[PDB]
Amino acid sequence: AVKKFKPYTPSRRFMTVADFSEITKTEPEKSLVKPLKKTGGRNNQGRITVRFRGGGHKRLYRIIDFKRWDKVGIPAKVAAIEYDPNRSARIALLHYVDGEKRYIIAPDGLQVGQQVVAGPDAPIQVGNALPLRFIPVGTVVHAVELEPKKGAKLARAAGTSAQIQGREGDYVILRLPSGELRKVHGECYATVGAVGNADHKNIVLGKAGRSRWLGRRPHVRGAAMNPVDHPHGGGEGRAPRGRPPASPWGWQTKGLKTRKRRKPSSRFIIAR
Amino acid sequence: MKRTWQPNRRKRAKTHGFRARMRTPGGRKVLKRRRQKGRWRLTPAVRKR
RNA sequence: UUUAUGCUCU
RNA sequence: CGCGGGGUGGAGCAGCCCGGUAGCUCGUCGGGCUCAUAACCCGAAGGUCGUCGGUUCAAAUCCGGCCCCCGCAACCA
RNA sequence: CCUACGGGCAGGCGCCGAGGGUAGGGCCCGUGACUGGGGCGAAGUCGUAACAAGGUAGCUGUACCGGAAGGUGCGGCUGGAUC
RNA sequence: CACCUCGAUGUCGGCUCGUCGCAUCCUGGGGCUGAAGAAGGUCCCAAGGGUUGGGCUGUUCGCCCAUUAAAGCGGCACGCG
RNA sequence: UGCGAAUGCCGGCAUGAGUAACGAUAAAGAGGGUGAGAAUCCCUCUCGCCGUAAGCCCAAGGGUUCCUACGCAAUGGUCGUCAGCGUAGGGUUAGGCGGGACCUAAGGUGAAGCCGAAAGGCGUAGCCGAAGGGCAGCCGGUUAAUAUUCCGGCCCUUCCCGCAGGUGCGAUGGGGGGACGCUCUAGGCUAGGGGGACCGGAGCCAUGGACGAGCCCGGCCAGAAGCGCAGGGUGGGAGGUAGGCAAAUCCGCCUCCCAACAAGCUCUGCGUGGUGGGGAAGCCCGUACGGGUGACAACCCCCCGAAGCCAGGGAGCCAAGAAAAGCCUCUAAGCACAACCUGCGGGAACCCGUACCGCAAACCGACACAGGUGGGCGGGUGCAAGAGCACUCAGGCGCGCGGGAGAACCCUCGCCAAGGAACUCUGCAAGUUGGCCCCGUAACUUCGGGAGAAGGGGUGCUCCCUGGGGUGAUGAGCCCCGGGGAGCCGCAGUGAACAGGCUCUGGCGACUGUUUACCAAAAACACAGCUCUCUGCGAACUCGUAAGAGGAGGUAUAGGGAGCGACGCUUGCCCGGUGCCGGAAGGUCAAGGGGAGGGGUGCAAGCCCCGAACCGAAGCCCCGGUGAACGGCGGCCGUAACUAUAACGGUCCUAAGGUAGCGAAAUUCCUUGUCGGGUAAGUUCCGACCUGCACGAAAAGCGUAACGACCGGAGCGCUGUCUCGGCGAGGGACCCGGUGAAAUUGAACUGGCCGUGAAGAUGCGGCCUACCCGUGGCAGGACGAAAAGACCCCGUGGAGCUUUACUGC
RNA sequence: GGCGAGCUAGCCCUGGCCAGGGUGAAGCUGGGGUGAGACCCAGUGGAGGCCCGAACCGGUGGGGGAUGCAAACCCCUCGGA
RNA sequence: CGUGGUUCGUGGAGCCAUGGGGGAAUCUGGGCGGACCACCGCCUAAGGCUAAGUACUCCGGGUGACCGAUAGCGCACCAGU
Ligand SMILES: [Mg+2]
Ligand SMILES: [Mg+2]
Ligand SMILES: [Mg+2]
Ligand SMILES: [Mg+2]
Ligand SMILES: [Mg+2]
Ligand SMILES: [Mg+2]
Ligand SMILES: [Mg+2]
Ligand SMILES: [Mg+2]
Ligand SMILES: [Mg+2]
Ligand SMILES: [Mg+2]
Ligand SMILES: [Mg+2]
Ligand SMILES: [Mg+2]
Ligand SMILES: [Mg+2]
Ligand SMILES: [Mg+2]
Ligand SMILES: [Mg+2]
Ligand SMILES: [Mg+2]
Ligand SMILES: [Mg+2]
Ligand SMILES: [Mg+2]
Ligand SMILES: [Mg+2]
Ligand SMILES: [Mg+2]
Ligand SMILES: [Mg+2]
Ligand SMILES: [Mg+2]
Ligand SMILES: [Mg+2]
Ligand SMILES: [Mg+2]
Ligand SMILES: [Mg+2]
Ligand SMILES: [Mg+2]
Ligand SMILES: [Mg+2]
Ligand SMILES: [Mg+2]
Ligand SMILES: [Mg+2]
Ligand SMILES: [Mg+2]
Ligand SMILES: [Mg+2]
Ligand SMILES: [Mg+2]
Ligand SMILES: [Mg+2]
Ligand SMILES: [Mg+2]
Ligand SMILES: [Mg+2]
Ligand SMILES: [Mg+2]
Ligand SMILES: [Mg+2]
Ligand SMILES: [Mg+2]
Ligand SMILES: [Mg+2]
Ligand SMILES: [Mg+2]
Ligand SMILES: [Mg+2]
Ligand SMILES: [Mg+2]
Ligand SMILES: [Mg+2]
Ligand SMILES: [Mg+2]
Ligand SMILES: [Mg+2]
Ligand SMILES: [Mg+2]
Ligand SMILES: [Mg+2]
Ligand SMILES: [Mg+2]
Ligand SMILES: [Mg+2]
Ligand SMILES: [Mg+2]
Ligand SMILES: [Mg+2]
Ligand SMILES: [Mg+2]
Ligand SMILES: [Mg+2]
Ligand SMILES: [Mg+2]
Ligand SMILES: [Mg+2]
Ligand SMILES: [Mg+2]
Ligand SMILES: [Mg+2]
Ligand SMILES: [Mg+2]
Ligand SMILES: [Mg+2]
Ligand SMILES: [Mg+2]
Ligand SMILES: [Mg+2]
Ligand SMILES: [Mg+2]
Ligand SMILES: [Mg+2]
Ligand SMILES: [Mg+2]
Ligand SMILES: [Mg+2]
Ligand SMILES: [Mg+2]
Ligand SMILES: [Mg+2]
Ligand SMILES: [Mg+2]
Ligand SMILES: [Mg+2]
Ligand SMILES: [Mg+2]
Ligand SMILES: [Mg+2]
Ligand SMILES: [Mg+2]
Ligand SMILES: [Mg+2]
Ligand SMILES: [Mg+2]
Ligand SMILES: [Mg+2]
Ligand SMILES: [Mg+2]
Ligand SMILES: [Mg+2]
Ligand SMILES: [Mg+2]
Ligand SMILES: [Mg+2]
Ligand SMILES: [Mg+2]
Ligand SMILES: [Mg+2]
Ligand SMILES: [Mg+2]
Ligand SMILES: [Mg+2]
Ligand SMILES: [Mg+2]
Ligand SMILES: [Mg+2]
Ligand SMILES: [Mg+2]
Ligand SMILES: [Mg+2]
Ligand SMILES: [Mg+2]
Ligand SMILES: [Mg+2]
Ligand SMILES: [Mg+2]
Ligand SMILES: [Mg+2]
Ligand SMILES: [Mg+2]
Ligand SMILES: [Mg+2]
Ligand SMILES: [Mg+2]
Ligand SMILES: [Mg+2]
Ligand SMILES: [Mg+2]
Ligand SMILES: [Mg+2]
Ligand SMILES: [Mg+2]
Ligand SMILES: [Mg+2]
Ligand SMILES: [Mg+2]
Ligand SMILES: [Mg+2]
Ligand SMILES: [Mg+2]
Ligand SMILES: [Mg+2]
Ligand SMILES: [Mg+2]
Ligand SMILES: [Mg+2]
Ligand SMILES: [Mg+2]
Ligand SMILES: [Mg+2]
Ligand SMILES: [Mg+2]
Ligand SMILES: [Mg+2]
Ligand SMILES: [Mg+2]
Ligand SMILES: [Mg+2]
Ligand SMILES: [Mg+2]
Ligand SMILES: [Mg+2]
Ligand SMILES: [Mg+2]
Ligand SMILES: [Mg+2]
Ligand SMILES: [Mg+2]
Ligand SMILES: [Mg+2]
Ligand SMILES: [Mg+2]
Ligand SMILES: [Mg+2]
Ligand SMILES: [Mg+2]
Ligand SMILES: [Mg+2]
Ligand SMILES: [Mg+2]
Ligand SMILES: [Mg+2]
Ligand SMILES: [Mg+2]
Ligand SMILES: [Mg+2]
Ligand SMILES: [Mg+2]
Ligand SMILES: [Mg+2]
Ligand SMILES: [Mg+2]
Ligand SMILES: [Mg+2]
Ligand SMILES: [Mg+2]
Ligand SMILES: [Mg+2]
Ligand SMILES: [Mg+2]
Ligand SMILES: [Mg+2]
Ligand SMILES: [Mg+2]
Ligand SMILES: [Mg+2]
Ligand SMILES: [Mg+2]
Ligand SMILES: [Mg+2]
Ligand SMILES: [Mg+2]
Ligand SMILES: [Mg+2]
Ligand SMILES: [Mg+2]
Ligand SMILES: [Mg+2]
Ligand SMILES: [Mg+2]
Ligand SMILES: [Mg+2]
Ligand SMILES: [Mg+2]
Ligand SMILES: [Mg+2]
Ligand SMILES: [Mg+2]
Ligand SMILES: [Mg+2]
Ligand SMILES: [Mg+2]
Ligand SMILES: [Mg+2]
Ligand SMILES: [Mg+2]
Ligand SMILES: [Mg+2]
Ligand SMILES: [Mg+2]
Ligand SMILES: [Mg+2]
Ligand SMILES: [Mg+2]
Ligand SMILES: [Mg+2]
Ligand SMILES: [Mg+2]
Ligand SMILES: [Mg+2]
Ligand SMILES: [Mg+2]
Ligand SMILES: [Mg+2]
Ligand SMILES: [Mg+2]
Ligand SMILES: [Mg+2]
Ligand SMILES: [Mg+2]
Ligand SMILES: [Mg+2]
Ligand SMILES: [Mg+2]
Ligand SMILES: [Mg+2]
Ligand SMILES: [Mg+2]
Ligand SMILES: [Mg+2]
Ligand SMILES: [Mg+2]
Ligand SMILES: [Mg+2]
Ligand SMILES: [Mg+2]
Ligand SMILES: [Mg+2]
Ligand SMILES: [Mg+2]
Ligand SMILES: [Mg+2]
Ligand SMILES: [Mg+2]
Ligand SMILES: [Mg+2]
Ligand SMILES: [Mg+2]
Ligand SMILES: [Mg+2]
Ligand SMILES: [Mg+2]
Ligand SMILES: [Mg+2]
Ligand SMILES: [Mg+2]
Ligand SMILES: [Mg+2]
Ligand SMILES: [Mg+2]
Ligand SMILES: [Mg+2]
Ligand SMILES: [Mg+2]
Ligand SMILES: [Mg+2]
Ligand SMILES: [Mg+2]
Ligand SMILES: [Mg+2]
Ligand SMILES: [Mg+2]
Ligand SMILES: [Mg+2]
Ligand SMILES: [Mg+2]
Ligand SMILES: [Mg+2]
Ligand SMILES: [Mg+2]
Ligand SMILES: [Mg+2]
Ligand SMILES: [Mg+2]
Ligand SMILES: [Mg+2]
Ligand SMILES: [Mg+2]
Ligand SMILES: [Mg+2]
Ligand SMILES: [Mg+2]
Ligand SMILES: [Mg+2]
Ligand SMILES: [Mg+2]
Ligand SMILES: [Mg+2]
Ligand SMILES: [Mg+2]
Ligand SMILES: [Mg+2]
Ligand SMILES: [Mg+2]
Ligand SMILES: [Mg+2]
Ligand SMILES: [Mg+2]
Ligand SMILES: [Mg+2]
Ligand SMILES: [Mg+2]
Ligand SMILES: [Mg+2]
Ligand SMILES: [Mg+2]
Ligand SMILES: [Mg+2]
Ligand SMILES: [Mg+2]
Ligand SMILES: [Mg+2]
Ligand SMILES: [Mg+2]
Ligand SMILES: [Mg+2]
Ligand SMILES: [Mg+2]
Ligand SMILES: [Mg+2]
Ligand SMILES: [Mg+2]
Ligand SMILES: [Mg+2]
Ligand SMILES: [Mg+2]
Ligand SMILES: [Mg+2]
Ligand SMILES: [Mg+2]
Ligand SMILES: [Mg+2]
Ligand SMILES: [Mg+2]
Ligand SMILES: [Mg+2]
Ligand SMILES: [Mg+2]
Ligand SMILES: [Mg+2]
Ligand SMILES: [Mg+2]
Ligand SMILES: [Mg+2]
Ligand SMILES: [Mg+2]
Ligand SMILES: [Mg+2]
Ligand SMILES: [Mg+2]
Ligand SMILES: [Mg+2]
Ligand SMILES: [Mg+2]
Ligand SMILES: [Mg+2]
Ligand SMILES: [Mg+2]
Ligand SMILES: [Mg+2]
Ligand SMILES: [Mg+2]
Ligand SMILES: [Mg+2]
Ligand SMILES: [Mg+2]
Ligand SMILES: [Mg+2]
Ligand SMILES: [Mg+2]
Ligand SMILES: [Mg+2]
Ligand SMILES: [Mg+2]
Ligand SMILES: [Mg+2]
Ligand SMILES: [Mg+2]
Ligand SMILES: [Mg+2]
Ligand SMILES: [Mg+2]
Ligand SMILES: [Mg+2]
Ligand SMILES: [Mg+2]
Ligand SMILES: [Mg+2]
Ligand SMILES: [Mg+2]
Ligand SMILES: [Mg+2]
């Protein structure tokens, strides 16, 4: 669910928080397998290269396991489900029979205390990782690799997933969370199930400050600027765009496509 | 009201110090210039211990 | 597959 | 009194560049279909082209003055 | 003050108290620029929605739309004519 | 019109403080009346003094309320920063 | 090579002028002393001001300002005999305080490596980097000036060596730990404080009373082991093991078995502790201060009590809260007559800082400048509390010109008959209201609010009765919340100080918040939230020549761009033009390919030139799509049985002709539209109408409770705003002594009127008036000062900005 | 071509600060309620870009200052806390 | 093909240089004499060094129809203070 508040202040009236009942003995995280210190910095070497960032709560980085072939065959028990501030999804601490501990992005359903495993073997149930080629066509899946052995990249956002649609050569055909139909190599690992914490999309920040906590500084409209600053600056009492709506740097921002045309990747795609 | 000069001995050496001047080619010319002029002090005098 | 309408009181 | 566009059968529009003949829809009139009206069908009438002057062989048309119509302008002060 | 004085009376203070005052509520009646529909009214305007299968069967709850009656969608009723 | 002023002559209105003109708003004095009286009209003399308080608007001005003997018009760098 | 002008340059000296001013209105007076000289230096007494400071202690910064002697030319806004000033001499003492022979953070640097014309830019490890982590000293005494530094007492750290005991020792490597948020919080303590009839103490009895359980003063500090109280940390065995980049017996994981509890084992805090040390008032001396005594001082009970300690305590919550070393454990090479561990003993223990100022006369502001400057302490009484307010301790100050006088005028204050907004652009300003307890409280509403709504009553002191809590006993005392009854006094009881004026109704913005440092705080920005669009991840996008980096150690519930801007109800039609999106055709199209065909020169082989068809991308053309893409959303004429008006019609054009809802409005020109409401009167205000110059739906449309130092209209309250002023206070103005500027200044022997003049005359004409010179005052003129007009134009002057201007990158 | 973020703006790392009072969200417990619920009532609890108000951060209105104490100050008033 | 250099700014544009593509030969070889061809001549590219004559004046000296303390160097003087 999602937590609501009686309006005992404005903003608290619309404010809505995440449900943390799914969260098992978190609080203190697992200092070992993560965390590392997280270098919080809003610009590159010198200059701001992404506007409107900075501030917001300090964070410890949980170094999660986005490649599971690392431990083929070795099963493991799910010890806890934890809060991770560095992603929308929740994380699951799992103890391997090895005695090795690793975090995984907690899939929807994944219960505390169940066994998990990865490999060409691997029962087709929730939490288990397999090379795409060995997953029954039609199953939903998450944390997919885009190229073999390069680590998961796709469907890692809270509530996201991907469907295996068919096979074609050493490639299988996924339908990515974006809706794009893509061919991915069969050797690429995926893990069965959707991501979970899917109520995520339904929280309401409620106030300006709430955005400040997440590290988002106020965003100012070109419309409020001067010509020096933005295509939309200037006028003299409000103003339509007076030209095709543009970004501070001049390019159009309503329709104009941006994907590089001649791109090797193009040969493996087929949708929106 | 708070004026511009807010002395800080580290700031001063870290900024116009001799070593700072020698790292940058632009700084090495400041010393070149200052020396050629016969300046008595090639660098802001600073102290502390 | 082209039509709509018929002033007032007896 | 700045600039631009206009004024043509009863209504609303063309025709004006480039000269020489005024067209469209509606309406009006006469006849038909209907018990009857309208619709519908067959016919016909009707404009000197705001105005005075000028140009030409010839002026709605090109040129000038006057009277009306519409639009725009009247800023630094 | 009078005494038939461990008294009474006058007088004094106190409670409540008609009402007056101040402040805020409730109900009801009249009235108000303007505005909504309604009823009624011998011979006004626009159409034709319904009654015959009404010339798109009708009616219906709801929804959108339209000068107007209405039209259309969805589902419902027969209180629909026709072999 | 463009004559002094652009190495600067601060621009409306209000307030304050006035002062002057008379083409007189009131008060004084007159002639004429289509002046019975009372009350007016119109013109002449007259500048001594007086010439209200409010509502509206930044307003000047003006409309309005209540009065008044009257609620005068102007000039003074549209008097006066 | 000749100066009078350049708002010329450098310098000197003038004018204003003995004028303004002498820098917070906390405040002064006298006696004595010193001295050539004293309001200004010293001392005494009286008075006043600070006291969450204007007292005290740190960090910056400053750098002799520190202490003392001898000095007053200058510096000191006056004076100085004094000084933060001149001369000289002295003064800063550390194994434990801070920093370094420790750690890491952002960042910086940077073997490897990558990139760049050169300069140079990146960058893994490593190294540097601190107000973070780590680490051993507490109480007194002493100097003119330093002290956790010297001294005294008690107490600890590390290094080296050596004995003894013990163990597989051994690391830069593995593991543990260090180790972490915000809010609220428990128990027990400590600092701190109040009281005491108890303990110690010089003295005091005034002025009517008091020889009193009187008054006045003080009743502690530090301390090892041991011990006691409170609390933090922690399970103990065994087997298995494939993970923790080698190896571990360690950690991790699975299974057994015992504890379940601090029980124990530890580590802190507090108490006690051998001992050591401090120790008032007052009186006597001497200051320029401090010293003697009080003393053989006392040294104790009760109460209040932290935000500090036990500390890694506990609970709740979402935004999910450094690192590394010290440290412990594990093992590796190696070495195990090593080594490491424990205990004792002896020895060894370096560099830098240390004065003084430090909310300020010593720091930042040219000044002994009413400004600015981070952390700690910051006592008492009363007032509901408090760091608030008043008065006060300690301590520190009266602010470096004074003395008089009692005008206008100014500033800052106090009061005011009657009236009570009549003031004015506006109640601007000032008033009123004002704390706490109680009673009570509407529309509307998003059910929270609106609410401190509004409006009221109570408030002191005395005696009596009386209920609970804390600590103690289940008690007394001391604290802490109260409850009831009878009285007392004044004009007045939150008696002084600190403490909302209220209501009604519009506009804009939802809200808290943000902004033009120094004329705008707002209806502007931001904001949650809605939509569009781009982005499949070496993402898009941004910075960079690049390497590289941000995005992000993120992944479509994510990230970038854009507009809108809580929320409610909604957001209509046009794709013709522009943009974007799609379109394997067709048209055009550059280099290049291709060369029919022609040309120059050769005796020629040849060399060398042009050059048609044709094949050649993107782009444009062309065909479609697209509105929360740029954008746009008509005109004339007629018509109903009173008139009017026109549901209706005709016609012209369009890509389509503005829907809902609003509407003289933040928009309405005519305009103070018309009508209604408010007022005695209303250019504004509120409600309507619609003839909308020139509203209208995400440059959103129409509403909306709550909120606002926003802007408008009205009323109650109350007033010096006003009728309309008056009196009074203090700081100035004035006079006297001391010090003593400024802009400005062609030179001046500088009057009025009417004329004249480059058109506004002290300076010309005529007349008028007028003895010479000041002081206090007002501001009409010197087209007064100031700034080489900010407006305007001019210059083939400049700069910011725009675009379907040109040309480039 | 160099010098500047010791002022100011933003961000990164590490610390510190916010008297006192008021309002009383969720949750919890208990009770009622039901077939079971929703839910209602108490008490507990202690949420919030919540309220009043010092420090602290501000700079709303007015007055003063205008060769100033001050090249942005002082007083009163006011905003956040 | 793209550019630079030369007086040569695409010009009839050679020559020298060279970022890109293609790519030889060794005396009967190659370059040049201003597109190109012939003829006639000049010279031997893709390795390197080389005194002197030339430029300057921190420094020492000698001279001046050069200055003489507002001049002359910024500095005649403990001034790049
Ligand atoms: Mg860097
Ligand atoms: Mg850098
Ligand atoms: Mg969302
Ligand atoms: Mg924005
Ligand atoms: Mg702007
Ligand atoms: Mg800029
Ligand atoms: Mg631009
Ligand atoms: Mg624009
Ligand atoms: Mg506009
Ligand atoms: Mg500050
Ligand atoms: Mg300076
Ligand atoms: Mg420093
Ligand atoms: Mg700094
Ligand atoms: Mg020297
Ligand atoms: Mg009909
Ligand atoms: Mg009939
Ligand atoms: Mg009829
Ligand atoms: Mg009849
Ligand atoms: Mg026409
Ligand atoms: Mg016509
Ligand atoms: Mg034509
Ligand atoms: Mg006809
Ligand atoms: Mg006919
Ligand atoms: Mg004509
Ligand atoms: Mg004619
Ligand atoms: Mg203009
Ligand atoms: Mg009564
Ligand atoms: Mg009564
Ligand atoms: Mg009533
Ligand atoms: Mg009616
Ligand atoms: Mg009729
Ligand atoms: Mg009828
Ligand atoms: Mg019909
Ligand atoms: Mg029908
Ligand atoms: Mg029908
Ligand atoms: Mg029917
Ligand atoms: Mg219609
Ligand atoms: Mg149906
Ligand atoms: Mg002129
Ligand atoms: Mg002329
Ligand atoms: Mg002048
Ligand atoms: Mg002037
Ligand atoms: Mg007359
Ligand atoms: Mg008279
Ligand atoms: Mg008479
Ligand atoms: Mg007269
Ligand atoms: Mg007004
Ligand atoms: Mg007017
Ligand atoms: Mg009047
Ligand atoms: Mg005039
Ligand atoms: Mg004037
Ligand atoms: Mg003025
Ligand atoms: Mg004026
Ligand atoms: Mg001259
Ligand atoms: Mg001169
Ligand atoms: Mg004077
Ligand atoms: Mg004077
Ligand atoms: Mg004076
Ligand atoms: Mg003074
Ligand atoms: Mg004496
Ligand atoms: Mg003597
Ligand atoms: Mg004295
Ligand atoms: Mg004396
Ligand atoms: Mg004095
Ligand atoms: Mg220092
Ligand atoms: Mg000195
Ligand atoms: Mg001294
Ligand atoms: Mg002296
Ligand atoms: Mg002297
Ligand atoms: Mg002196
Ligand atoms: Mg001074
Ligand atoms: Mg002397
Ligand atoms: Mg001295
Ligand atoms: Mg020591
Ligand atoms: Mg110290
Ligand atoms: Mg140290
Ligand atoms: Mg050493
Ligand atoms: Mg280091
Ligand atoms: Mg570097
Ligand atoms: Mg380098
Ligand atoms: Mg170091
Ligand atoms: Mg440190
Ligand atoms: Mg430290
Ligand atoms: Mg230490
Ligand atoms: Mg100690
Ligand atoms: Mg000292
Ligand atoms: Mg000491
Ligand atoms: Mg010692
Ligand atoms: Mg070790
Ligand atoms: Mg901690
Ligand atoms: Mg406690
Ligand atoms: Mg103590
Ligand atoms: Mg005694
Ligand atoms: Mg006596
Ligand atoms: Mg006695
Ligand atoms: Mg005592
Ligand atoms: Mg005591
Ligand atoms: Mg004590
Ligand atoms: Mg003790
Ligand atoms: Mg165990
Ligand atoms: Mg074992
Ligand atoms: Mg191993
Ligand atoms: Mg102890
Ligand atoms: Mg002890
Ligand atoms: Mg003793
Ligand atoms: Mg003593
Ligand atoms: Mg606190
Ligand atoms: Mg703690
Ligand atoms: Mg804790
Ligand atoms: Mg290290
Ligand atoms: Mg060992
Ligand atoms: Mg070995
Ligand atoms: Mg030892
Ligand atoms: Mg020693
Ligand atoms: Mg010291
Ligand atoms: Mg001092
Ligand atoms: Mg000090
Ligand atoms: Mg201060
Ligand atoms: Mg301080
Ligand atoms: Mg001091
Ligand atoms: Mg002073
Ligand atoms: Mg000061
Ligand atoms: Mg100073
Ligand atoms: Mg200030
Ligand atoms: Mg401060
Ligand atoms: Mg106190
Ligand atoms: Mg108290
Ligand atoms: Mg009392
Ligand atoms: Mg209080
Ligand atoms: Mg305190
Ligand atoms: Mg205070
Ligand atoms: Mg004192
Ligand atoms: Mg003074
Ligand atoms: Mg009195
Ligand atoms: Mg009065
Ligand atoms: Mg009175
Ligand atoms: Mg009244
Ligand atoms: Mg008035
Ligand atoms: Mg008025
Ligand atoms: Mg105003
Ligand atoms: Mg008003
Ligand atoms: Mg006010
Ligand atoms: Mg109540
Ligand atoms: Mg309200
Ligand atoms: Mg309430
Ligand atoms: Mg009240
Ligand atoms: Mg009251
Ligand atoms: Mg009362
Ligand atoms: Mg009393
Ligand atoms: Mg008790
Ligand atoms: Mg206690
Ligand atoms: Mg008791
Ligand atoms: Mg009071
Ligand atoms: Mg008060
Ligand atoms: Mg209050
Ligand atoms: Mg706002
Ligand atoms: Mg709105
Ligand atoms: Mg605000
Ligand atoms: Mg600000
Ligand atoms: Mg400003
Ligand atoms: Mg500015
Ligand atoms: Mg201002
Ligand atoms: Mg504000
Ligand atoms: Mg960069
Ligand atoms: Mg780039
Ligand atoms: Mg790149
Ligand atoms: Mg990256
Ligand atoms: Mg990253
Ligand atoms: Mg907006
Ligand atoms: Mg349409
Ligand atoms: Mg379109
Ligand atoms: Mg289209
Ligand atoms: Mg289009
Ligand atoms: Mg296209
Ligand atoms: Mg084609
Ligand atoms: Mg070609
Ligand atoms: Mg070719
Ligand atoms: Mg030939
Ligand atoms: Mg093409
Ligand atoms: Mg097509
Ligand atoms: Mg729209
Ligand atoms: Mg258009
Ligand atoms: Mg039409
Ligand atoms: Mg009509
Ligand atoms: Mg009619
Ligand atoms: Mg179309
Ligand atoms: Mg319109
Ligand atoms: Mg429409
Ligand atoms: Mg109106
Ligand atoms: Mg408008
Ligand atoms: Mg009325
Ligand atoms: Mg009226
Ligand atoms: Mg107004
Ligand atoms: Mg209105
Ligand atoms: Mg609009
Ligand atoms: Mg729009
Ligand atoms: Mg809006
Ligand atoms: Mg509105
Ligand atoms: Mg405001
Ligand atoms: Mg007054
Ligand atoms: Mg006085
Ligand atoms: Mg004097
Ligand atoms: Mg004249
Ligand atoms: Mg004159
Ligand atoms: Mg003369
Ligand atoms: Mg003359
Ligand atoms: Mg004269
Ligand atoms: Mg003469
Ligand atoms: Mg004179
Ligand atoms: Mg005078
Ligand atoms: Mg004057
Ligand atoms: Mg004056
Ligand atoms: Mg000029
Ligand atoms: Mg110009
Ligand atoms: Mg130009
Ligand atoms: Mg540069
Ligand atoms: Mg800075
Ligand atoms: Mg504090
Ligand atoms: Mg319950
Ligand atoms: Mg129950
Ligand atoms: Mg409570
Ligand atoms: Mg509750
Ligand atoms: Mg708050
Ligand atoms: Mg507030
Ligand atoms: Mg507040
Ligand atoms: Mg202010
Ligand atoms: Mg302001
Ligand atoms: Mg102001
Ligand atoms: Mg002011
Ligand atoms: Mg003034
Ligand atoms: Mg070439
Ligand atoms: Mg060239
Ligand atoms: Mg050319
Ligand atoms: Mg040429
Ligand atoms: Mg050439
Ligand atoms: Mg050649
Ligand atoms: Mg060449
Ligand atoms: Mg080449
Ligand atoms: Mg040859
Ligand atoms: Mg040659
Ligand atoms: Mg030749
Ligand atoms: Mg060629
Ligand atoms: Mg040659
Ligand atoms: Mg050679
Ligand atoms: Mg050579
Ligand atoms: Mg020489
Ligand atoms: Mg000579
Ligand atoms: Mg000289
Ligand atoms: Mg000289
Ligand atoms: Mg001389
Ligand atoms: Mg020289
Ligand atoms: Mg010189
Ligand atoms: Mg020298």
